[PDB]
Amino acid sequence: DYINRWIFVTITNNRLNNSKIYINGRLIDQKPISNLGNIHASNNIMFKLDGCRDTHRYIWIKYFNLFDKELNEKEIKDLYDNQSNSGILKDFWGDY
Amino acid sequence: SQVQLVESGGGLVQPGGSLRLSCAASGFTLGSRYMSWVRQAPGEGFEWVSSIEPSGTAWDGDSAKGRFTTSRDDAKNTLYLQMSNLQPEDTGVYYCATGYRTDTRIPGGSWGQGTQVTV
Amino acid sequence: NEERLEYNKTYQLYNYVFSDKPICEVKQNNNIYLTINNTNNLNLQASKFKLLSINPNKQYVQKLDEVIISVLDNMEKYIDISEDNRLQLIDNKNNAKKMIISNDIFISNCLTLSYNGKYICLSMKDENHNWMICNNDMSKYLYLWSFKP
Amino acid sequence: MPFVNKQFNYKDPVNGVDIAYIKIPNAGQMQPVKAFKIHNKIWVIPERDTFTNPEEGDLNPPPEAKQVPVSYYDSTYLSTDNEKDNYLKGVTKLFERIYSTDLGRMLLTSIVRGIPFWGGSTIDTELKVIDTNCINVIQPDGSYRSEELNLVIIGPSADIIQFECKSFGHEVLNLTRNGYGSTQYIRFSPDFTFGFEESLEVDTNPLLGAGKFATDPAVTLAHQLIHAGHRLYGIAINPNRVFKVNTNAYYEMSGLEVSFEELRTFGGHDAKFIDSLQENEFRLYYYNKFKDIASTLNKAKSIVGTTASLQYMKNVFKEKYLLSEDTSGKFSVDKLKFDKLYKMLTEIYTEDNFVKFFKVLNAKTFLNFDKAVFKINIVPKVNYTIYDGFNLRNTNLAANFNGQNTEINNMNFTKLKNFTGLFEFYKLLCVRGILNDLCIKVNNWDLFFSPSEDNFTNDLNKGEEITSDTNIEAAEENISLDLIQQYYLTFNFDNEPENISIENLSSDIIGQLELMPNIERFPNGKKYELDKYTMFHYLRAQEFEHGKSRIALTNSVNEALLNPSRVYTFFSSDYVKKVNKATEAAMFLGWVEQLVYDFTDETSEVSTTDKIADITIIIPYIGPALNIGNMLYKDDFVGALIFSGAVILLEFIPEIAIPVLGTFALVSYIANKVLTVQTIDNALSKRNEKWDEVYKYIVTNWLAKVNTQIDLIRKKMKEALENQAEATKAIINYQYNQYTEEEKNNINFNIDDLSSKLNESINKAMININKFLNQCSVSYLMNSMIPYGVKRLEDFDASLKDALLKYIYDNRGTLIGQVDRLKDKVNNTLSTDIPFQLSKYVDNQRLLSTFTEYIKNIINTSILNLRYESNHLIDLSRYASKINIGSKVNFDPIDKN
Ligand SMILES: [Ca+2]
Ligand SMILES: [Zn+2]
Repeated sequence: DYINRWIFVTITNNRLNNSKIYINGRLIDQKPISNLGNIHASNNIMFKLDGCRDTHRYIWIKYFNLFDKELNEKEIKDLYDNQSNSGILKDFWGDY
Repeated sequence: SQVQLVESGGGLVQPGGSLRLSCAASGFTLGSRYMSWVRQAPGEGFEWVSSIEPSGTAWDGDSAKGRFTTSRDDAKNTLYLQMSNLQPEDTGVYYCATGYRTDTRIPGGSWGQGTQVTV
Repeated sequence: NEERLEYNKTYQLYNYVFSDKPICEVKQNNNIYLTINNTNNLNLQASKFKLLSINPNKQYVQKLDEVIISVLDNMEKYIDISEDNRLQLIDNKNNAKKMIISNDIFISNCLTLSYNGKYICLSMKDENHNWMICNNDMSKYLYLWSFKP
Repeated sequence: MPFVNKQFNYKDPVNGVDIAYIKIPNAGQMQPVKAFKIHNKIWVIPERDTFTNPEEGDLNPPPEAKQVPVSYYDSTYLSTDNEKDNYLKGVTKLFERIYSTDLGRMLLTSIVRGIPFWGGSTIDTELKVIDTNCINVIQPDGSYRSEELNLVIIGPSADIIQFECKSFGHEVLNLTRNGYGSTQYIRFSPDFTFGFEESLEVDTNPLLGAGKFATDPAVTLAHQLIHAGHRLYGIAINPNRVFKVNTNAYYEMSGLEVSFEELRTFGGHDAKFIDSLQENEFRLYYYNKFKDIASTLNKAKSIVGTTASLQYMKNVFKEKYLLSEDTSGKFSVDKLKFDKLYKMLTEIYTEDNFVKFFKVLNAKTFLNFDKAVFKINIVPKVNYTIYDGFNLRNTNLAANFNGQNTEINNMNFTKLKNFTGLFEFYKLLCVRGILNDLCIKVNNWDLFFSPSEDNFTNDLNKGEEITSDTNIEAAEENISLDLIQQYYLTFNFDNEPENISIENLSSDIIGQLELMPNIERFPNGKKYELDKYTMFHYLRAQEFEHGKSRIALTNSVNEALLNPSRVYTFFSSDYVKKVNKATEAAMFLGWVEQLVYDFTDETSEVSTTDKIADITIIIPYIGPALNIGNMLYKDDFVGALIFSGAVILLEFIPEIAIPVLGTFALVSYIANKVLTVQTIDNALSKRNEKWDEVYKYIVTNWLAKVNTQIDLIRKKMKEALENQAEATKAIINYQYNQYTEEEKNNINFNIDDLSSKLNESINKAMININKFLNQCSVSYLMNSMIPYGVKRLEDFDASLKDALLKYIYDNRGTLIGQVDRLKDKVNNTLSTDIPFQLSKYVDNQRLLSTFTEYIKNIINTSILNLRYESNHLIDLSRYASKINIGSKVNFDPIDKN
């Protein structure tokens, strides 16, 4: 369901509770973060392959979003559905 | 003819008792216009002194309020300015001018030739 | 009526903002434009429209289709965009501009029209007349049209 | 395409045309002031207004405070040529901001062509100008030129933030109410604005900033321009028409002054406070005034005091009043043309609609009172722009109205001191020996708006006569952005009336301002003896004064009201025990984390009920927070709501008085078949209207008497929630300061970060509370009000059925062969009910707009939204972050995202 196919990733962060990773709208794993202190992130976001020793490696990516809340299950599914572009047929890989 | 304005006053007394300035107008009825008094001190800009309405009402600027009283005589067609309690900072040439609150030379305005005052 | 829009079928054209006022044709300088009738019974005739497809086999009109707008007056007249972005009926199908037809997901009986990313709407009052224009700066409501058979 | 085509500077010398010293009409002598003509018929005088009304010429605070909630007094303001230059530029910028909107562009044009009627003639064959509608422009050569004008913007009087339209009168005529119109003088300042509280937008903007927001001054000016517009067209509502309120009860306001004119101007829900019967009365009133102006024009055979032609002049007014002119030149008023015009002036030009155009945060109703005053400067573009106002595109200020958040945008807003004192006007509420009296003062504008029953008049009990002819009033459609677009595209922007040469008036123009009615200062500090703690007590008990001492939360309202160190909480006793405990330094952070969690948990609590129809969710803590209803456990509140319905939320039960409806009487037509059948159809059409009328009426009584109570409860819940956050913060901050320098150094503790977190929790809570309270208000409408209307309506249908059948049978001779088919029409029509649809009478209730808000909510939480648009990969979020694309990035040609 994954290899070389378009996947929908969603990560949500509740500083009082848990860090959660979703795949194709579904919850995969969660980890406790409440023991983490102040987090100060970068003034920029860098999309680039950093540290990859396979020289022929690459990735496809699309529709990147950053949200100021913790997305719930409902919002994540609706997000997943909305962005799937149901008006156009897809090939096995997820392309038009 | 045209618009003519002529001031008359001597302008010499040491600080400081009194003086009565005069402006004789021709070409127009004095009482049908807003008129002003303005002075230019040696090496300096114009300062608004006084103003008189057609209605006879008189408005005076920061300078010489409670000192000068602006007046008119319609038959004689002459604008009068009555100065009192004069000081050295009142020195300059006194023009009778054409507007309300006339601070400046404005195209279309008329002026006198000026009247000297040394106190 | 929320029936499928068909190619080669005669409709009258209406803007969402004046829903009871059909598009009509008016000539200005030896050439002919599209407006609506704001002078009550000025006896401008409702203009007759037909959508055409580059594909003979195509029957129903779909989201993102490329379209040619035609009218029957004396001969058949086809729609072009002027330099002022005002729509006009012309002689030659070759010069006809191919427009993209689409629709709003929440407005069931209405459609939108665009050229080169520039959407089609109604101009400001002029003559008085309100011209069909290709311009992107007007209120969103003015870009909604519907065809009535 | 700018409104003001010159950019003036206050020190520019007088040219006699658009820059001059001018005389406005006045009772006695008036000292000439420097003014600027920014547009045809529109002047600006950058001066504190002591000239308009020589009576009040002193800029100092009055002996007795005005009874408004906010006021500011500075006598030195606008005494400087620099401040004058800035006033001029600010006012100009606001004109340009308004003009740049479709709505504002119409309004400004309407005002310009709104030239005050020439009613000066006591001889009706001649047309003359009215003097007080002019000014005298003093030329450089000392002569003055008389010139007529529509609008003058002047600086404020002693109260800097009180803005109003002023105008001069006539010995007899009322120029603002007779359709003539009069030159309008607006006291305004662009150098100050109001602060206000907003909890409503959290639905679509969950990140909405904390604390006070600033009114966009452009809205404020627009508000006054609307009044000016009415006054110029002579359609203003009489100032003695006022919405009376009930002041006698402990929970009611001591008094409130608001006028139908103001209600009309605000638009939105405020304007729906005025019932149909009265809205009709006005429309007809001014229509006849317009008709009178038509007949005055028709009998005028010559013009006086101008070189312009009677032709040109009559045409000026034909274009102002939208007159129809026949082949002979006779004028009349088309009811269709008039309805359209009066509608634009009173339903299209409204504060509500301008807000929709400006896209700014603004009070949704006058009942959301200004809580503060602020010094601002809008002249620099880095501060405020024509297109964006304070909320500047492509910056943090563009999101969630941050540009208007006084704390986030704090460099643009400086808090001044409200001259209206602490508890200046209040009521005193005292509980009885629950040990002696514990009294608290309640601010007048913290009390309940309870409209007087004599505000809602209806003809519902008046019968009608149905007639072969009798015909149907139209649907009367609601105002919408697309209807406005209809007016817009049909609007004529070409012809502005010329500035004509007019005979010179006298040097001084004699006149006085229209008299305003004297209003009784309402009573102050009325005392009340009560047996039970009130909502005001429960809320007051949640407050504390700052200090070095450690406060503790208590679940006892009594304790909290009795001790300065004790703050009442509606949170659980568990929260109480935890927040109060002395906490070791090593456990401090984990302690805070737990408190933040517990806070968010308790305020986010929502109980779902499957038992009742219109209310799906309930927020149970509202009970102990406001002492809603009574008793103890929040399980009592959930229980009492489920059992008794929404009525338990109300402070007072409103009277909804719906009488026996006036029955129909049908005129018979002997031997005429076609007329007899039309009469039957008309009676049935008017019956459908009777249903719509009764529904409008109830909706109107509900907006005023019920939905306003719920809106207050709502505002108070936010106040409750903010108090709980302040208390918890104060306790945490006290604990931190108890530590040693060394202990502190190992605890990274940022109170601003903690505050930010609690403010987000309060927002989530308000989202729920908002939904709960909306459902509650609506439920009360559906269940407790509408049904009284439906009963009166069904009794009406029954009477009409009997009447109509009697009419058919009595007429069986004329109606022969049709008798059976008509019986069926009548029996089938009148055995149905016409269902009440709330979406029909008010804006916010459509089904789709619920989904709409949900989409907005997710879009407004996106701080980076990275898409490929046009030829570039960009950020579609309101922050508009910059994107740098490497040379080796590849974009799929088929889908470039
Ligand atoms: Ca206390
Ligand atoms: Zn107002």
